[PDB]
Amino acid sequence: EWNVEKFKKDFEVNISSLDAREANFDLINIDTSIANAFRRIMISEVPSVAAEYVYFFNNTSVIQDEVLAHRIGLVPLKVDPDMLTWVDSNLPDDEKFTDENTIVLSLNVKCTRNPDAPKGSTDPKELYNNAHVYARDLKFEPQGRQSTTFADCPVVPADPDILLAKLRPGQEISLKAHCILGIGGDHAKFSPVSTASYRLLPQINILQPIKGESARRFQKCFPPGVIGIDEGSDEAYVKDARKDTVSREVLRYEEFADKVKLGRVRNHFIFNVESAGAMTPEEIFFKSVRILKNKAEYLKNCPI
Amino acid sequence: NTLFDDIFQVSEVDPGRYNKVCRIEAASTTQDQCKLTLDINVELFPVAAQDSLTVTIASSLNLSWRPPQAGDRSLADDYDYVMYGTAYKFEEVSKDLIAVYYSFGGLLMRLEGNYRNLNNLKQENAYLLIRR
Amino acid sequence: ENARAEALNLANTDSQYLTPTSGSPVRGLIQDHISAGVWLTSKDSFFTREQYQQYIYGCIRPEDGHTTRSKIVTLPPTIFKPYPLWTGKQIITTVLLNVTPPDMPGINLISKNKIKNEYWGKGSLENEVLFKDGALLCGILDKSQYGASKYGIVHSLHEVYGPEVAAKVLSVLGRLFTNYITATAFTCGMDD
Amino acid sequence: EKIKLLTQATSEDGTSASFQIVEEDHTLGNALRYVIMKNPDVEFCGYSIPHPSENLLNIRIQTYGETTAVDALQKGLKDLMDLCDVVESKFTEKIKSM
Amino acid sequence: SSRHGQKGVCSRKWPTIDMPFSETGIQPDIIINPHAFPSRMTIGMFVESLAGKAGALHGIAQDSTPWIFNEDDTPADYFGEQLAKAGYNYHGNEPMYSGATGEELRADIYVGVVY
Amino acid sequence: MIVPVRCFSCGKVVGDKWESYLNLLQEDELDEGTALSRLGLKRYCCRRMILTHVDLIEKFLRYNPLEKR
Amino acid sequence: TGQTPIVKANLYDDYGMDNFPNGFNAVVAVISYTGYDMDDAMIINKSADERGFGYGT
Amino acid sequence: RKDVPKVEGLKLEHFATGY
Ligand SMILES: [Zn+2]
Repeated sequence: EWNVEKFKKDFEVNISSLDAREANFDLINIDTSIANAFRRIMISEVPSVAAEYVYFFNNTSVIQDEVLAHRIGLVPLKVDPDMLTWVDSNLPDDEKFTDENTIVLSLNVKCTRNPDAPKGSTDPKELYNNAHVYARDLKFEPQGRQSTTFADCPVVPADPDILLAKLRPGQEISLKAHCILGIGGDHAKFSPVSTASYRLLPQINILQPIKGESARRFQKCFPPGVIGIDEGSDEAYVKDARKDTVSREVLRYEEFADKVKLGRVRNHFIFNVESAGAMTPEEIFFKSVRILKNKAEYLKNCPI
Repeated sequence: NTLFDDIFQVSEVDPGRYNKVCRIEAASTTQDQCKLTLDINVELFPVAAQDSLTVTIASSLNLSWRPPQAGDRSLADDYDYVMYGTAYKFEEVSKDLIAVYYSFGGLLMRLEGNYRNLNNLKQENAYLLIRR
Repeated sequence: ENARAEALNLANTDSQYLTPTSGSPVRGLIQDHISAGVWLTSKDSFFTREQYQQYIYGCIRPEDGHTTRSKIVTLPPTIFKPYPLWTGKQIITTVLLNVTPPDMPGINLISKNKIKNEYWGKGSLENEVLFKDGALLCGILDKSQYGASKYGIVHSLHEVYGPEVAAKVLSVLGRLFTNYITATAFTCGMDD
Repeated sequence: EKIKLLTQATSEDGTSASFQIVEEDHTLGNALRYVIMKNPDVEFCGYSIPHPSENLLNIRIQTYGETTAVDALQKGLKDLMDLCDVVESKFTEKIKSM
Repeated sequence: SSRHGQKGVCSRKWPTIDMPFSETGIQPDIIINPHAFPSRMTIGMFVESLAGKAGALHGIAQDSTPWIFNEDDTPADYFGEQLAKAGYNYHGNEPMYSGATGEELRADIYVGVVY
Repeated sequence: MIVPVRCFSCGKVVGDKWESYLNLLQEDELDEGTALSRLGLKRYCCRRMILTHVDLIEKFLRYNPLEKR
Repeated sequence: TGQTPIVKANLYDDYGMDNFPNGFNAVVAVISYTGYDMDDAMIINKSADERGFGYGT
Repeated sequence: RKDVPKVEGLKLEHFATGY
């Protein structure tokens, strides 16, 4: 029998590491049916903020308007998604946006040749002014009430060194970008994770003793610390299994044909989450779990 | 109730090009002319050559299908490996010999022996139970 | 309405199973489904209760009318102990049992297939297909059974249950071998 | 609206039904199917996606005859919710520990 | 198309979560059916995917002018040694998992980068 | 034409690393692999996006309609 | 957005083809997984398509 | 015939997640 308590007794989590961008952890004694649900929800269901509507006023660069708006949308924005609400696509496009669901970005820039460029100089930054348009150039225009709600933390790109465009003197770019909430299911730009995925814990069943110098080459057919040499007798054993990338170099030699079987632990998922920059991977996982729970709760409360 | 029972001495376990299933050639230790071929998945009931198996073919297990629930008894509790299939052929090898072919969801058993003690096996859904 | 009824009954695709040129069949699954079938219907294929029920429902879906019983019916597992283990030929059998109408027996076919016995080991009989009251007992389902082969299973299902049932069989077999190829994918590489 | 019971598959005894859920996919389907199969009372559970290009999910529940399929679905939903709650709580514990 | 006459129309734009994912977290941008090869017999695409994966790993480029490899210095052996010395599989296979259900696929998938 | 904002396969933002890759290549005598490793690109899906970028926009820019030549 | 090939002939550079890139490097899986690519069709990752993979005007 | 020259300075560029 399976019960809530019979799962809660055996389920355990090991947070191997955690930065503000990447968190590598474990889910043990859970089924792939749920680990994959978590992975899918993280990749394509956690809301985020990216530029959606772009209002070009003047553009003369080599980059055409569609490509420029595409890049501006693709730029991740360090905004906490909870700070703003969702947009009603049924409403007219005049009143479809407000100050609590849309963040406004602007990019007004004109290139001009620098008169102080030394003779023989070929560096574009020396020759021209604003020859490069960076994501940091996207100013934030707080509107209405959001001027004091976002005062605690201004809106900036996650990576302000993204090369949005290049200019030459005379050429200018002027636009406004509207950033709304969205999920990676609609467009890949809204996905908060660079990539979230798991991998079954490798399992290395050593069938027979591998004493001798055969252990030296046996360990040599693995990542550096996967296998250790026993201190007392010259036997081989598995130090760490997470360290193994499953490359099967062992099976490539006729020596270990009947000395080891490589398998996996189907209840042991080594999750790996990297954030785009708007949120932290622990919060990404928390959001995914809350999303699955609230989806099931919505189905419960749905009259039939 | 049972329909056949014997003790077999496995001669060869042949893997072929498979992972889980293997081919067992077992000779009976009770009859001079009874032998056996059977396909079992050795991931669940691993078998080596020169072993001993208690093979029993039963018409049923009671003493449609449904996973066991707390408080159930059945004939299978006396045996480690029990397959369910059906018979599809009855070949007479010669006079006073007969071969009966069983197929357990594609797993094939060819049980051969004298007609005198195989005369209880007929074209029905019959269980097969094995014990060490 | 006249041309509607023409295209539904006279020119419809269900009626074009065999070419008038020589009477050989002209419809069948092609490549990915063929290799998926060879994998699903081998002796090494075993499926737990969840895998078996999921495959069967995914390829049948009684809400559209593939089933002829208003309720999906399954088979006892091939292996009872240590834990239940249905096989792939039982997947084939359950699919046939759910598409083939009741109040009628199953196909008794004895055919062959392209893959010989020497390619499965010793003493193998996997080249000999065998049906018996609608249950696959031997042999792998090959190009000889769905495809441009006479006297295979879809052809015989045609000959016995009409053209519409063979239409449903090809459709459901396509769904089964598709949902199975995503679960356990098929590849090829330099090691082959 | 969101959840739909296909009247072409519901029976008089109610022990076998089919549900059409919009805006769902493998993500909810597979987890719900596993959890519902954890109920010993149900005899058949599976999920069917009619077409990958439409947001439709089909769930089939046939019970053994003590509970209706609708309440089997309700139990599966509640069990999935509790599973998510315990996963979240253990994750928060390991976050505080760290 | 690839640079080996392997044309084919884009059938469907598969969602990323539904795409199979590997142990390294990457999801291919192109899925090519394995049945394209047995009849066309473009083994060059296989060896190119091998070499492209190895080059993208090591941060190098490999020449592919014909007739540099011969019956002894096999390109498979060459680029396989290069692939093994970066931790990956000598045959270019990668353990991948199904993104639809979640379970691992039956065999190692053959992946690489091709132009 | 110009460096892509994100990696195609995973989505790791590689649009802010082209200038740094060029600097590590020019100033230091780094190999491309060493420079990409020191840039934070581990998956070869992300490595290829900077290893193989061509940057045709610089060639495009030499044809400026709005400046006398 | 074109790219230079990782694997290329020596004469690719001699004729200066890098001035006119023709294709993109892509991660290609030789896999029967979809069912939507059997005869000659191929499957394109949707996320890659939303990220500018194989875009043109 | 001179065999295709093996590249040098080749090291493990791939490591399992979290390492
Ligand atoms: Zn990448």
